[PDB]
Amino acid sequence: GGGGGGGGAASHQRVTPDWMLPLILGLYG
Amino acid sequence: MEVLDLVTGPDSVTEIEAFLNPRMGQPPTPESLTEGGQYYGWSRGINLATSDTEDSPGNNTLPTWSMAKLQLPMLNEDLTCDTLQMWEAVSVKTEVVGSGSLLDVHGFNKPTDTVNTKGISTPVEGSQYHVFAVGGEPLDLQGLVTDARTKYKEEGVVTIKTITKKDMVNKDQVLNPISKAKLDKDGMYPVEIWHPDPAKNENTRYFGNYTGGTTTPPVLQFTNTLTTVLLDENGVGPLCKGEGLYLSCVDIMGWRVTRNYDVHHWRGLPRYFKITLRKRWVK
Amino acid sequence: MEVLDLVTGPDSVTEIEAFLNPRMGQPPTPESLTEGGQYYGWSRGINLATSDTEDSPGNNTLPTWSMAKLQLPMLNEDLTCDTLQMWEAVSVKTEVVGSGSLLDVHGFNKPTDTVNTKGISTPVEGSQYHVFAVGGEPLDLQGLVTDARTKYKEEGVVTIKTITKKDMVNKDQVLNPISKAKLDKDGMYPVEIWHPDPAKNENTRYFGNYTGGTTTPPVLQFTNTLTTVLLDENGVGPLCKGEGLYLSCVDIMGWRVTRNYDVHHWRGLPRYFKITLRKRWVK
Amino acid sequence: MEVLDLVTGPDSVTEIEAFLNPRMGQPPTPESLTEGGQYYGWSRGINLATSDTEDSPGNNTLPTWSMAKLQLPMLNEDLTCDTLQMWEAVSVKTEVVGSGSLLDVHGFNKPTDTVNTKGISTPVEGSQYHVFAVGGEPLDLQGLVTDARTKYKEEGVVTIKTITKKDMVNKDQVLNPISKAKLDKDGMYPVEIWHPDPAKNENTRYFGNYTGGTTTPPVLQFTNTLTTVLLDENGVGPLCKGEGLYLSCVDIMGWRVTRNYDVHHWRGLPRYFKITLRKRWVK
Amino acid sequence: MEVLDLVTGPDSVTEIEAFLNPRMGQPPTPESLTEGGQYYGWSRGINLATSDTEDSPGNNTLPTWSMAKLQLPMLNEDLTCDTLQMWEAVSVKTEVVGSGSLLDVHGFNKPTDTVNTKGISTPVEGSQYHVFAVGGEPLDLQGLVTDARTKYKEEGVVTIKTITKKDMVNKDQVLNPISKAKLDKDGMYPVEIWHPDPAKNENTRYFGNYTGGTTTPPVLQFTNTLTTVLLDENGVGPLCKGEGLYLSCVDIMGWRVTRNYDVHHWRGLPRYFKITLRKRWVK
Amino acid sequence: MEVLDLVTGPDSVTEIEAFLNPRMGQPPTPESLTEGGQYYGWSRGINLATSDTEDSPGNNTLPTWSMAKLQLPMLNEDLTCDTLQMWEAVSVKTEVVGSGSLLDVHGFNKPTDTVNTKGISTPVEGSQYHVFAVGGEPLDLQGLVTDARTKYKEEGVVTIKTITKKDMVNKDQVLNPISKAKLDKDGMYPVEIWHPDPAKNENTRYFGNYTGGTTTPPVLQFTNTLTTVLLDENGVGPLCKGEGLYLSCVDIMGWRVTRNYDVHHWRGLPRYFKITLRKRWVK
Repeated sequence: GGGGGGGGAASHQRVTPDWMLPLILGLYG
Repeated sequence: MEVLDLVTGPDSVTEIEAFLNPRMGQPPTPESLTEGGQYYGWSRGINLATSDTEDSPGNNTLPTWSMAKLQLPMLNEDLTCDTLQMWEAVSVKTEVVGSGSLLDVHGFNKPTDTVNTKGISTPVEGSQYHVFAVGGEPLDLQGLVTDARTKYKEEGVVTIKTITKKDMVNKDQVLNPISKAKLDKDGMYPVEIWHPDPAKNENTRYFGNYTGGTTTPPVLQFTNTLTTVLLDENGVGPLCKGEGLYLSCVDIMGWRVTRNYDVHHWRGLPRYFKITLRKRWVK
Repeated sequence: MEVLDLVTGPDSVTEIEAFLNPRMGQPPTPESLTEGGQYYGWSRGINLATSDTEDSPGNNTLPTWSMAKLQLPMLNEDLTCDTLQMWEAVSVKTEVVGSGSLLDVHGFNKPTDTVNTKGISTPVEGSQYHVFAVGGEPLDLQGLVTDARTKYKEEGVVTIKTITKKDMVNKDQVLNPISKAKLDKDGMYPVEIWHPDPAKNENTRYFGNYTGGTTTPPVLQFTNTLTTVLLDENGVGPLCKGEGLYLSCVDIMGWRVTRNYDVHHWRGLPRYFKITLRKRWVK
Repeated sequence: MEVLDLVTGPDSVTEIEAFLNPRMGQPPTPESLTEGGQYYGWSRGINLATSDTEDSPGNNTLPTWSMAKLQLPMLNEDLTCDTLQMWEAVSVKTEVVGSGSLLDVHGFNKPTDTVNTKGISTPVEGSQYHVFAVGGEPLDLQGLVTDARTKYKEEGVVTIKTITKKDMVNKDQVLNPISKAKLDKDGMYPVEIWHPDPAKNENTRYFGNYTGGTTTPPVLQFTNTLTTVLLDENGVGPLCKGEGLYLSCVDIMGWRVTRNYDVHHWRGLPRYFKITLRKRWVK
Repeated sequence: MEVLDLVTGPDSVTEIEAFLNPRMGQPPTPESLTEGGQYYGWSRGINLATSDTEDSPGNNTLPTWSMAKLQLPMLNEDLTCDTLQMWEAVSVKTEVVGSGSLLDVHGFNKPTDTVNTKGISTPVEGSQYHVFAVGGEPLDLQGLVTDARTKYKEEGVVTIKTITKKDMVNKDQVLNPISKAKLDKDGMYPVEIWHPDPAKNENTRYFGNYTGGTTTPPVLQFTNTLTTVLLDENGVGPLCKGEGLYLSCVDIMGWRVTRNYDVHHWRGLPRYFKITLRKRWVK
Repeated sequence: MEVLDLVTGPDSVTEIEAFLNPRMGQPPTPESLTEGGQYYGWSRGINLATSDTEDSPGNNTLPTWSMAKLQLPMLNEDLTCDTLQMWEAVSVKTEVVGSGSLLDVHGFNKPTDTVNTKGISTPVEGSQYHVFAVGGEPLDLQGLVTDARTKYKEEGVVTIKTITKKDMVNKDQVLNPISKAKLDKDGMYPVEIWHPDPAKNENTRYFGNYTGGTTTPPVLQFTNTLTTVLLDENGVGPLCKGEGLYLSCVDIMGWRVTRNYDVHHWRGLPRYFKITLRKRWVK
């Protein structure tokens, strides 16, 4: 709707789609 | 606390599941659907201050944090061994279950046509608050309230005064570093008082979002296809210190309002957690 | 269940299409546009509780899950063969069709100018709920209701009592692990009771979203250029156990409200599914 | 239809531009600003059903799809040649032009201060619907209506009955596979009836979004720096079968409402298309 | 116009800064805060049509485009040289400054509690429009109005009639190719008439967004950490033809409304531009 | 100011933490919960202009910027050495703490049911403004106001007149380059006057967002898992000129409104900052 936020409001986190998990994982072992 | 390599071999990786039921105010018991149990999953009627200096919320009107401490498989023979193993939480699939139940608009709440007492039973709406944390020790809490003059019950809830042994001060309406606690009890720490402490929680990952308003439409997504990686910038996830894994959350969907005096009841929904853990060598 | 390589060669890949019509309450028949058929695609008028302890929704006022079990090409000669083949759902293009029909604001619903009974026919608005799942077995459901005291009809709908043989308990307003079922019938499991079970559905991918409110504007996107990958973190998609592919969904756009007593009718729209499957060697 | 390599060499790539004007109800002519032409770009006053069984919308109150079939440079000498060339639509830059005109709030619409007939002229608001398609043949349409009982004029619009030669059936309020058509005429197919058919459109890419509500704020972005790739998962874009490129769209901004009986008029805006095409070898 | 390599060496790259003040209706002078100057940054009171055929907005009630043409360092000795250099705009950091001033809710606007004339001074709300362009020549405009019958003043504003020498036609409410202009004057081209022309602007990049409504909450982000790349699909940015860089924008935040007859005044805010340019060899 | 390599070795990297409490109007003292201290974290009652030319907001009704200058470890022996070291801010984890306190809807604010003075205590709603900056010198401010005629107190606040020694001019309602300042005091620069200056701040990174409206629902996310990189396009972060690290912010959540004349009080929340710094060799 008409009441956005995208700076100073502690920002959005994400998730990783399951199938992309290995990649994303392999970078932090 | 030197973190070394990942442990490999049989059973070095494990998954743990748990669902935390909400703590909106009405305890799980009595179970009777006529003695109070019908409010389980909701708070009791929100009662309002009687003056600018008389605000005494009942305990069962205050949503509190849900938390569980899960026990993981034991790990170390030798505790005096130079190198031991620790459980490391790598990721979590979490989900708030039940938003579809909010589609029941056939109950006895305040109706949408109040002139004729018709339309539909107004669905849950309003302020929403969703937070979850996964850590290797209790979630560190920083207290901050709307009003340091609020008279929270001394028993039945952990409030700033429970911790400090003194009355709240005006600084408690902003950041007062003295007002800290740990989420070590389920259903006891009110979410309008206790917030994740960003100055601590070195070993916990937490994520929350708040939407205010009085009639704001609740919004919720649920899928079993998403994972939250718990690893930090160094590839290390929360480490389970005493092999105890801490799960924390609060999921307020808004309020339903009755046909008598617009009494509001908070609605909370359960959260599911599936945590993947791996053994880590630690020096 | 060891999952091996992808099978290659002629017809190792296949596409399956299906549209699941909504199940809002009014069954497909009678078809007569004067005998009820004019409500197909909608629920009948939502009837409200008459008291805090008398809430008996009519079955045709309760949207239920849509589901279809599709038969895929047969695969295995030898069932006692060390290595067999299974159909694996790799991805799905899915789409909710008909949102443009919501642009009909020339009907006889409650008008926007109620003082003169003018303006336009109020379009469908309100609570929206969109969920779809593709799996190799029925979608696992976890029951959770607004009110464990609700008196759902014993016949014509599958409710928690149908499964447990007992009355709902207060725990059914939160997560009660006993209240589980499988979506194995179309138009029978009310969506205000049954939710995808995150503790199960190992072989199903589901995705849902809920938007509440009473007059919330419905929003919907549709394109034939998007694909949802069904593969998990290991590159494996749902596997069709008995070569039966399960499709489940519910797409509620909100309600239309009549000019008599603000009676609300749920509006649902059909969902299209185009699933790409491939053969997988399984040990 | 084997798709081979991209053709290289002089003029193997080309760009095509077009703007499709909206089709909201009032035709382009008469042009007179006193004889109806002042409504071009808008629909005429939306007239409402007089009863639950009497809903006869006027044709000029029904937005319809805009479409254009563009002729591309000719390609094949030899039609009996094993390998021919076809135009392939690779991408499109598209834009809805004119949202700034919605900033005119100095007209004679219903004013924001109705008590004194002051404030500003209420701007366009409400339900919005934006769809565009680019394909190598007409957009395949699936019909689905709010009400199978609606009495659409038999002449001047293409409706489900125009196609089936029979009256609509209750199934037309959900997905009825029989109710299909092709967008082969501009300004004739009502958008409240005809939707992109996801079961077909193999050679067309379409993208739409719907926002409902009665007073929902219209939102629109426009930039000449964005491109929509029309290539599918195999790198192939729509192929122009008879070298005819089909452009389809509808861009409803909402309604303006008059000072007399809240009569609503749909507002539509023109869409610009710049399609990049390349020659493709086909076997 | 063959575009070659980037020029290297001393001063081949340069930055240009500028702020464009808004042009909402009240000109910069008189400066007197009692003679009109107090409305600078705002439009004058929006005056409404007196009938369906009498709509004459005052010029100072119509926001117009802001534009500036900036002079860049001279480049070519030899103009008859096979290979010359041109300035190429590579990227721009742009920002709308002052949204925090909208937090002044202590003025004398219509109050939120109209029954007692209390609460707060209603803040700016409503329709918002943000567009900016950076190009090597004036922004090409396509005219399109809400009403071809609007009687814009003949002097003081550039309208479609200024350009065509004739009265608007009904086609001016949709896309009429004849109604084109160039943004070559600051504060003269009304934004409710002139829109970026997608069929031209080959050498300009523009970006706009529109949010309608009457009380829509204004939203705005500002950060000095974002850059907009102006390079096209070929890595070429706008080229400054006469070494004249053109900046264009309009930033409407909505309206403030007075305590007398709900008179609305548009509010606009200044936009900052920091353009990075590099020399390009052109044949 | 030549920026060279990153310094390596023991203690070349460091972390700095700080929380900035909000500055909404009521100072931290008196602490007494009966003498004003009960408004700490809030502004005092917003007082409105008494006429179009009489607008004198009380200082304690105007939120101001929060800022802190943090001292970092000393670095250079030799100041006349060709190559010195400087602290470089690389990234920041920042978080606004306390949104859950907004869930206290049991106080004495204006109730949601004003007919019977029931329902809930209206939660904080309205205009929100979140800005934070991290730089190596004070945040450069550009003044811009709603009204150049506003009569800000001469003492207790830094306004444009404090800086220019003259009365505001009409240009101060748009971008007047003369009206600049530096955020060098905490709680003194009103956010409705002073905005980050995009024409300066070469050594500071700032990020802000504004949401208007009178009853807009506040929205806020908080997680300890996100980092904001402060490095510019050249990989250089803010450099601490005098080893002084500047933190600036403002976090307005909206207003609470009392039961007497709808008096509004701004609500602000504290912001946490964890800055990672590294030593940089500078020539």
